[PDB]
Amino acid sequence: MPRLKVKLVKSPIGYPKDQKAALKALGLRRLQQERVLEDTPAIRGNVEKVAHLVRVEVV
RNA sequence: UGACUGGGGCCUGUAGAGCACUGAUAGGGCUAGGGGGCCCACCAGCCUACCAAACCCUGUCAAACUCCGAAGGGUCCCAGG
Repeated sequence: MPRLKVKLVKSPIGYPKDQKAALKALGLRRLQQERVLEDTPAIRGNVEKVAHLVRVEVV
């Protein structure tokens, strides 16, 4: 799977519980933090959900 | 095993729409009664740009109407986590 690279770039302060929890699923705690993740449809499913807080690249 | 997410299988009567049921409805057709002119009381008879059921056509309304009906949500299984 051509790996996904994600960066948290907006504060989740003010968004719903579940959205903050998807970030948690991903392992994104801090702002500007980047994580490299395999491209399974469950990984994608969550990143879909927090699309508006994250920029996404391919590796 | 968690929150959250992917793939499946059930359950549901809202948004929206509709008039088959319950009721409401504007106009026209068709047509019981009743009013009233022609008229005879021996009771019949003909007409009326009157009020008007039931029924049909056109046009619509409804938390306590529904022939119909999403997005979603609920739950169970397999996974990621």
